[PDB]
Parts: sequence; structure tokens; C-alpha cells
Amino acid sequence: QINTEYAVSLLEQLKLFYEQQLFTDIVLIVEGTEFPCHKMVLATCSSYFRAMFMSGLSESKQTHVHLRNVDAATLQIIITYAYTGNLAMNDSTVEQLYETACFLQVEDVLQRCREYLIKKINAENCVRLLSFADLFSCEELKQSAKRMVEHKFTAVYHQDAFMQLSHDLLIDILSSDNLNVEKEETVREAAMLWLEYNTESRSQYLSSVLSQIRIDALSEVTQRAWFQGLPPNDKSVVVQGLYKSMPKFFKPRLGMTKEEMMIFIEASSENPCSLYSSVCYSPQAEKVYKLCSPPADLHKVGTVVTPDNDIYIAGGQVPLKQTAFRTVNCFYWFDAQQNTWFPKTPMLFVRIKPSLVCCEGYIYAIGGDSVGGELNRRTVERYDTEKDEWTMVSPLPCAWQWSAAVVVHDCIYVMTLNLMYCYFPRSDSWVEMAMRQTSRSFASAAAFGDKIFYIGGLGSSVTVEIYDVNKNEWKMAANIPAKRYSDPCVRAVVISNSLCVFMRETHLNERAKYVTYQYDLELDRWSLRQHISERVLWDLGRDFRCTVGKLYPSCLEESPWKP
Amino acid sequence: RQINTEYAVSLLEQLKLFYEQQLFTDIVLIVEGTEFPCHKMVLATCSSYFRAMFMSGLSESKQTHVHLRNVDAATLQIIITYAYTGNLAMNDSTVEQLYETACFLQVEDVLQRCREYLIKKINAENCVRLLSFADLFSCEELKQSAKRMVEHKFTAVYHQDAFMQLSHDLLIDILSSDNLNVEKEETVREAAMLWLEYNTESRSQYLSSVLSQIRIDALSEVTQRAWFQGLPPNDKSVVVQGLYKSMPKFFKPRLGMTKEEMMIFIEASSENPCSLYSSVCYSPQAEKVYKLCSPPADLHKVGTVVTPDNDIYIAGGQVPLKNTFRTVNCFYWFDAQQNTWFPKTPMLFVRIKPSLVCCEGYIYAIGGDSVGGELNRRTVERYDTEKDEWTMVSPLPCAWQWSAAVVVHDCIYVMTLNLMYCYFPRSDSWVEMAMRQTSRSFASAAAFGDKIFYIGGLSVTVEIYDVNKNEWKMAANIPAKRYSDPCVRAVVISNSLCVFMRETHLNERAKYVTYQYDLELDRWSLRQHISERVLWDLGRDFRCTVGKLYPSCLEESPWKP
Amino acid sequence: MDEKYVNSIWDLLKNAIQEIQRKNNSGLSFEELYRNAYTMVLHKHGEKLYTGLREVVTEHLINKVREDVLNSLNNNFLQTLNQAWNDHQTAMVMIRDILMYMDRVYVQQNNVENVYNLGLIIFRDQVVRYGCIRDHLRQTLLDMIARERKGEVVDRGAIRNACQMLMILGLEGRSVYEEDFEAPFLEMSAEFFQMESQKFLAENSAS
Repeated sequence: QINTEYAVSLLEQLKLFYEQQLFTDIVLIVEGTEFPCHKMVLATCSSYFRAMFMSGLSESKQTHVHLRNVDAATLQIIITYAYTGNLAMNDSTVEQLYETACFLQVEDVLQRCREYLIKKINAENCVRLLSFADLFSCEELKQSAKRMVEHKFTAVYHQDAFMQLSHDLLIDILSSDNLNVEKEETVREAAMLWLEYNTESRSQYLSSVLSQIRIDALSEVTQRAWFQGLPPNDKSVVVQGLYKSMPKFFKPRLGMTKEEMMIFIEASSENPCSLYSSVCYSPQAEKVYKLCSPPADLHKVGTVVTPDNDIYIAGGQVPLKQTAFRTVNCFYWFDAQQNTWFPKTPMLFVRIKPSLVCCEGYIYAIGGDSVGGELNRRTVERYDTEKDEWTMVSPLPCAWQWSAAVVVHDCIYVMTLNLMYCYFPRSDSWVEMAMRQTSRSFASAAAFGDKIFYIGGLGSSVTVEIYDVNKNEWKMAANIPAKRYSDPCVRAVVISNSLCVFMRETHLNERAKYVTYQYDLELDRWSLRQHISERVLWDLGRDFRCTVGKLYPSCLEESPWKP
Repeated sequence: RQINTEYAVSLLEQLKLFYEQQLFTDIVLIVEGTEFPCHKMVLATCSSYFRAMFMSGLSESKQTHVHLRNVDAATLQIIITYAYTGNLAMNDSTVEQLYETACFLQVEDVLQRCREYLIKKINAENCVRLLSFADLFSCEELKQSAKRMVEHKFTAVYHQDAFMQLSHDLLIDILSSDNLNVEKEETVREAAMLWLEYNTESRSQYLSSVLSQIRIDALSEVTQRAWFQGLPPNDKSVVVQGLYKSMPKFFKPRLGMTKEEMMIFIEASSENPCSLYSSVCYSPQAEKVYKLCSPPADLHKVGTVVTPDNDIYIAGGQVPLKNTFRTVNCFYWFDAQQNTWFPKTPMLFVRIKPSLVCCEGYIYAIGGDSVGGELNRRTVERYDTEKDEWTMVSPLPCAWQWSAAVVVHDCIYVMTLNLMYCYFPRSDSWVEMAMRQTSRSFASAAAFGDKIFYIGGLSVTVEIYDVNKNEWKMAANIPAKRYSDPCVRAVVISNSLCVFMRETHLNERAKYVTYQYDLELDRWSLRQHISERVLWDLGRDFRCTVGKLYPSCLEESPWKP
Repeated sequence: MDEKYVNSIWDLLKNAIQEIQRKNNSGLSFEELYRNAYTMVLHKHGEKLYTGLREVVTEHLINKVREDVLNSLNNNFLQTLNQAWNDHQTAMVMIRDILMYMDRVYVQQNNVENVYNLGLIIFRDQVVRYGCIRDHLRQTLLDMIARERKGEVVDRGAIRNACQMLMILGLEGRSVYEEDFEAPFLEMSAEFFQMESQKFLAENSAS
């Protein structure tokens, strides 16, 4: 191999020459700023300077080149990267950095900024990044922007930059089958408002934008509104659209295929080859669709589903390369369509079984057996979904183990064996709450409306303690009627605007039975909503978690397994 | 509800008794002068055609005597007694006529029973005969099974007398299929020719069709000259149509040419912990590792044998009881194309790791913990590949454990710790042979040429025995690293003696490498080192055998280098 | 064997089938017919037998029942149609017995419909769905059901027989019968009930 010591010595000597200006022969003249540099470094880094000097043109012998349509700071950072290999990339100058990299055709900085932008893609810059990837060639960025823009924009459709988009880009966006919309009318009104941004600059594109939307809205309202905005005496558009909506037979999209499903993680691996797996139950389809494995079989993790219906994974441990397990603070995000876990910004401290709770757009991970264990062994930390970073919050006053947390009234409610503390994400403080009369642990709670339903606790039992936020008191309702001499595995969840329970029971010398019940809020009784047949759902285990979310049956595949 | 305890048995027995005594009978069947008094109800419930015969509004419905023809008396009698008692008791000779009579009367249950019996008895010779019957008497299961058996065996025989008398469609389906188990393309050509030489001037159009079917690769060799010798006079357009079959019709390679000599392994280290063990294969030439499906998918400790016709068999073995390892005497055979295992006639004793040896077309299972508690603990049991039955033979002289057995010069040889006995198939007796000077067990032997190479034992003991000389001698020691336990495997490769050994040390990974051994050099030259990027660890109880397999039918074993 | 033998066998089988369809099955030799079908299908000539059966059945239908229905479209039209359907069913019983012995191989390997289904399909195509019989049947059934709704009593078991005949003619479920009967009947009921409601809202009160 090439001697790295001599390579770094040569590089540092060249950078010293650059700083001291000894062997510089070519100077870059940009907006009156002198940039003394060499030809060898520029040729090695950029693919434009190699064609600027070794070309035989008038600049081959000229020692002063007036490089135009560039920026001084961008050129300076590119030169210093070429001279020392240090690329300081902030969150603002990456746009002009990519512009100058494409202008100068430098592959290394182009790849680096492409990776930075593939990491930086978020909701508030999705349309801007897609427009940037349409302007300057970037297939990878274009595809990532396609996916993220489709999802987040069809959720939001309010960005100001969406109005200033090319016709081809909008045709690609609207005609795609990856849009995430609960209805087919929101895309219609989004297209209408985009068209009405201008009057005559969009008339020619009117015949094309309607060609990608289904005819179910091409004969109903929002056709006379276009006639109102039609240019005067234009008889080539009204009669055109009058007899035009014959083709494009109505085909349902993919965004209207989201159903309230119970996502399960760390289930019992069907085949003994793997350790655990992830499955999902369909309360409506009455089937069990398989889910992608956790990233690097990440066990002992926590789940959260934001009001925007997004799944996240935090904490967990990976078997170190017989008992062998090491805890890692890696963070991941689940793609609802690609059926894969996209990595995100990792946490600061590793966790085991963390309680992920979403509130005000922030992901809160409370506790989880942190590595530190100092006097603040109860330190909790939130995540920024806008800036893609983690921020510490007010620590929990008391150290708790095997706890659960929910969000009610824009506040974080974490529950332990007998104590409860409410955290206000605004004042960043903890307030003492009501005290339970029973010592129970290893249970889960579901936030339904303005009440907290702590179900089960210790196997578990059928004890239920209902807490009211407005009343600030713990009261008993009833006990779930289950078979005696059994060990039910209770799982509290909210579904169909009602509090249902996923309770798996096992009898003596008998296999586990799956059944869910609907708890009557006013009657204080668990009614049999549906019985899960064992012909579709097999054993899941004991350390499995359940959460409420929506998934697409089309993108996912049915798990092939014998009843 | 059908209460089977009281009424069903009593009703059936009373109906049988009424049939015996000729009581309450109202219909009698006339079969070439033989009288068969019976009842209409039983015929209606059993046969689908007899039901309509005694119900359809005609003259036959109101007819005390019915003259049914085109039916054998014995077959109709056995069908009637099966209808009256539920027991078929079919032999192996009258199956064809019984199936024909059952097809005419559309008796579904006996039709299914005979179909299963015929599909289980495509052994070696009736394959083409029952295939012709599978066509005549519509039977898809039988048709497909007989087609596969024909593609397997006729491609090695192609001289059966019954094969000559075949319909054009069946022959076209056989020849045009890409399942011909032929290593050469001229044998099918000469088979088609001899099928078109005994019947010529009668099937000239079918001759042209088969000529096109055999395609250019064999059409351009001799067929033109032979046809010129055998063409009818004053035939001109036949020359024009024969000349056209040179360019077109998609000349493509066949499948039987892919008989690569490989190694079949059993009880490997299963990546999927679900299976306790797996069966895989290795390619000496392609340098690839293929996998095979487990025959029982749950039973282990099996023995392997390879006939000269390249057939794989599995006998004996033990399976866990799965209560909430029991020994089973089941038998299986590996399909060279379907990648499955069709069971065969089970053994009479539940053996543990039996040693199967093929000789004179018979499979000989020597030892392997027959029942253990025998009065004569040293016994054997052989197999008939033609009659599909187990025949008891002369027992072992001495009781041995962890023994090995091979076949040399059409003679049975079994090797133990220090003794060896030769079993004479002609006289069914054991003759004493030479005694080894070294007492080594837990080893196997290979039958290469006319010399038996007993390798290993507890090591690297190389004791060579010759049948013509009847003596044991040493050659050399295999070069292996010390502080290790080698696992030797001796087997024939490409008509050349070679070995497959694995060395294991402390805190070290296993290495697989095969060496080429020379007879006069007494040295194992480095032939090929099996890279760990393609083959992973096998284990300790794995077995090795030589056989030819199909790469397309099998699947590659996925494993990270 | 030779084509002459199989041609003669088919000719005699066709003659026997025609004799059976002519209400003269008293002297039908079931044994002889079963043996000829055996020796016919055995020689792998089932396609010719099936085609000949279809041709004979459709020719007999067009010659006899198509003329009979059109000749009596006003004198007991539905009664004659029901009688023709019953005769067709009672002949197709034995026809289906023999050609179902055949069908056990044809319907399975050739993967086609059975001879009973073939007869039902050809009857549907040539009688019920005829260019003139269908509209006449629709009009007469609508007229009689409207007259029954008016208040006077007419035959009711006959309508049940016709509906059962159409349901059996569906041969798969309620695909043909549901459309053919309900849709004109649905429209007639719609107009009748609309007129009745319009009369009632003005001629009475909410009491």
C-alpha cells in the first residue's frame, strides 16, 4: 500500500505552501478577491480545472483567470478542502456548496454534500430540496425527495415553494402511486390552488394536470371554478374539457389503504433460525402481515406512533461480536411504504426498553436503564423532528424501573409501581400526582381521551386502575373476566375510538389463546369485540410490545406460516 | 350421524350374509354364461354406472336378467365382494383388468385404490406398459408418474418390447420432453430409428414427425442414408419435407447431459436451527456447494448407498418422539429431477445407521443395530430392487459395531475392527478372509477398483487390501497437522482414488481440502483445497458418497463467505 | 380401429339418442349404448363424440322446441315452455348418465363443462335467450304479475316453476336469472309503486 506517513507529510507541506504562498503561479480572480493557488491541487480535486489548464486554450499560459458565476466563501472552502481534506459543512451553505461543486465538477465534495442532504431531508425543506434536485442532476436526491415530498406534502400540502415548481415535476408528483392521502379530494384542491397561482401561465398545463387525476373529480365541482378563472372568450378549453374526460378510468390510489392495525415487535421467530421477529395483526382483514426485522435485530427497544402516524425506534441492544449483548443508542425510523428502517440521528446515552412518547412533535424517551447511573440516573431527553437533534429535558425527580409513560393534555405522564409525576413540556418541571393504592409493575397504559387506564401489573393480573386528569384521582372500575388458573398477558391500546385490550391467556398444559375485548367506558365492562382464531396468529412470546398505528396492506406481504 | 359401532358393521355383515344365501335378490348379472345374483342398492351405492343401469327409464331398468358383456367374471366377482364387504384384496397380476372393469363401471373407490397400487408399483419393467394403460384408461396421476419413470429408465434401457407398440401422441410427448436421462444425444436417435425400423411404410408420416422431433443435432448424423436405404419407391415430396428439417425448430441443449459427478452429504451443520441436520452436496468441478431436501425432514442417523445406475436410497434412522429418539425402519428414494423423496417398502427391523451395499442389482443392508435383542445378534437383511421386497439371507458370522461394508468384483465385503468376511451372493454364505494386524474402529472403507482402502480408525491408518492377493499392507501416512483429529473420507472420484479430510485443532477453525492419491507413489498430492467462502462447517456425524446429480433441479445453498 | 367402424358406432349412437329424445326410450338398450361409449372414448376420439353430441342436441332443440314455443306463443305459452323444459330434463337425465361416464375423462382432462352443463347452456342460448322468445316471455310475465298486483288472482305455482327453471338455467348461480327476470320486473315495480304512492299521497292522509 501507499505509505500514509509520506502522504500526510506531503499534504501538510502543500498546505503550508498554500498558506505561505511560495509556489503559487495561478490566481483565481472572483469578484475582486485574490485566490493564489496551484494547478496540481486544482487538477487533482476538480475535474473542471484539469480541463481549464491542460486544454491548450488561452488560459493555459495566462496566469490570471476571472472565474465568474461563483461565490467567494464557497470557492475558499473548496480550495481549503482540496488542500487539507477538511470539509466543514453547515446547515445553510450546502446549497451554494452543491452549486459550486456541480459547476466545478468535483466528485468528492459532490458526494459529501449529497450525503449531507440525504441526511438533512425533512418536512420544511422537502419541496425546496426536490426543486434543487430537479435543477441540478442528482438521481439519489431526486428519489429520496420524491418519497419524502410525497408523504409529508400529501400530509401537509401548504408549502410556499410548492407554487414555484416545474410542470414536469408536478406531473411526476401527482401521477405517482406513492401519495399518502386519506382522500382523493385533497390532491384535487392542491392541484386547483397550484393552477390558480397564475391564469395564462397555467392554461397550457391545465390540460395535462387533469390528465393525471382520476375522472371521479373531473366531472364534479371544481370544473365551473376553472371556467370562472378562464381567460375571456377562450373557446379552446371549455369545450375541450367538456368532451375530454372519456379516458383515465377511475383507479383508487394507494394512500386510501391505511387501516388501524396493531403493530407487534420482538415476536417469537416462526423458524428457530432467527431469534425474534416483528409481525402485525389486522383487526379488519383478520390476517397477520409480516413486518421487517428490527435494524440489526435490535432487541429491547421502544415504539411510538406520532399523531402524524409515524413509527420510530430508539435504544435497544445488539449481540456483541452463551450470553453476549451490548447496548447501543442508535435511532431508526420506519418507512411505511418501502418496508425498511431508515437510520436517523442516534441518541446521547444507550437505553434498554425505553418509553417513547410523542408530544408537541417531540419524541420523549423516559428512562430505560441508562449506562451512566450517576445521581441523575433518571435523566430523560426529547428529540427534535424539525432539526433532527436531541435535547435534554428536566430530569425525573425519582428513579424508576420498569415504567410506562403516556401523553394526555399536552403533558407527559410517566407511571411506576405506585407513584406518578406529570412533566410540563413548557415550564420544564415535574409536579406530584395522585398515589395508587396497589403496588403493581410490568404493565402498560393506554391514553384514551382525557383518562389514563393502567391495565394489569404485578405474571400480570386483571386489576384495572382508572385515573382522571381533570379529577386527579385513581379509581377502580372492574376486573377483566378471564379463565382461572391462567396467566393472561394484557396489552392496553386505543382503537376505533374505544379502549380495547389485547390479552393473551395460557391455561395449564394448554397453548396460548389470543382474544381481544372491548371495554365499555360508561358500563365499566369488557365486552367481547372479536376472537382471534389460532389458524392465523401463532405464539408471539412474552417480551413483545403492541402499539396503535396505520399500515398499507399492499406494500406489506402476508407471512407464510402454518396455523 | 353415522354410528359406526353397532349398526354399520351389523348392517354390512347382514348384507354380506344375505348375498351369500341368495336372499332378497332382484337383479342377476350374466357374464359369459356365469350368473351373479346381487342387489340393486349395493350396486347403486358402489358403482356410478350400475346405478344408472338399474334406474334410467328404459328396458334394462325393468329387467330381471341383464346380459352385461365386455367384463371379466373374476373382476366383476371381486368388485361385487368388495362392495359387499369393503375389502379389495388385490393381487399384482390382475390389476390391469380390474382397473379396466372398474373404469367401465366408474366405481370411484376401487378406481382410486387401483390407481394408488399402480402408482406404487412402477418398479422397473411395467413402466412403459402401464404408461400405455395410463393413456388408454384416462389417469393423470398415473400418466405423470409413468412419464417420469420412463424418462428416468427408458433413457438407459430403450430396448423394451412393449415400448415398440406405442401411440404417436405418447411417443411424441416422451421424445419432445426435456427430461430424458441420457448423457449422449445419439442414443435417443437410434431408439427412435429402431422404433421406426420395425414398423416402416405404415408410420411414414409419424416417421417424419419423430424425425423432426429428434431435431438436427441427431438428424445430421446418419438418418438420411438409412432412410434412403429404407424409403419406399417413387417418393419425391418426402425428400423435400425431410430436407427441410435442418435449419429450423430451435436446436437447444438437453438436460440429461448434466450428469456431473458430485458428492452427496448428509447431516450437515444446519444454519436453520429448526432442522437439527441438513443434507448438502459439493461439486468437484464447478467448485460449488448445492443443497438437498431432508427425506423425512425430522429423522436422522440414516445410511446412504449409490447403485451403479446412480440412484440414492435412504434406510433406517431415528426420529425424536416429540412427546408433548425412536427408531423407524422406513425407506426412501431420492428423485433426480423433482428434488423430493418417494418412500418405498419399509424394512422389517428398526435399524440404527444401517450400512447399505449394492450388488447384482440388490441392496444389501449389513448390520446397524437390527433389534439388538436378537437370539442371533449378528444378522443381515437385503433388498430386491426389482420385486420390491426384503429377503432374509445368511446371517453374519460375528457381531460387530461401527463396521463398514463395500462391494468389490460383485462380492460383498464387510470390514470391522480386525476381521473381514466375504459373502457369496451365489451360495449365500460367509467365507473367512484376512485379518488386519491393527485394531481400529469408527472408520469407513472405499471400494476403488479391485482394492479396498480402509482409512482412519481409533487416525491416519492406511491399510490397503487386494482381493486377488488377499493381504493387508500399509502405504504411507496422510500429511496432516499434529495436535489435531482428522476426519477421513475415502471415495472414488473420476476413476481416481482420492480422499476428503478435515482437520481441527484447539482454538482453530476447520479446513476442508481434498487430495489426489497415487497407487505407486503412496502420496496424497494436493488436488484442491475447498475454500471456506463457498463451503461452511459440516460436523462430525456427516457421511460422504459419490453420485451424479442435476444442477438445475437442485438449488444452491445460500451462505455468507 | 378403422374410421368406418367408429363412424357406424357414432351413427347408431346418434340414432339411439334421437329415438330417446322422441319420447321413445321404452326400448333403449343401456348396456349396448354404454359399451359403444366405452369403445368410442377408449380409442381417444372424445372430441368427435362431444362435437356430434352438441350438434345433435342443438339441431333437435331448434327443430322441435324452437318451433313449438313459437307456434304456441299465445295458447298456454308458459305451460308449453315448462313442458318442453321438463321433457328436456328427463331426456338429459339418461343422456347425461351416458355422456357423464364419458365426461369423467372429457370434463377432467379436456377441462370443459359437463354434458349436463352443455345441454343447459345450449338450451339457454337457443330457447330462453332467443331473439323473439325472450322478449315475449318478459312481456307476458310482466303482464301477468301486473294483473296479479291489480287485485285479481292468477296462477302462482306456474310462476314458481318458471323462476326455478330460470334459476337452474343459470347453471352457476344467480347470474342470468337475476338480470333477465328482476331488471324488467324491477323497472315495472318501480313505475307501479311510484304511481301508487303518487295516488295515495293525494287520495288519503297520514292516518
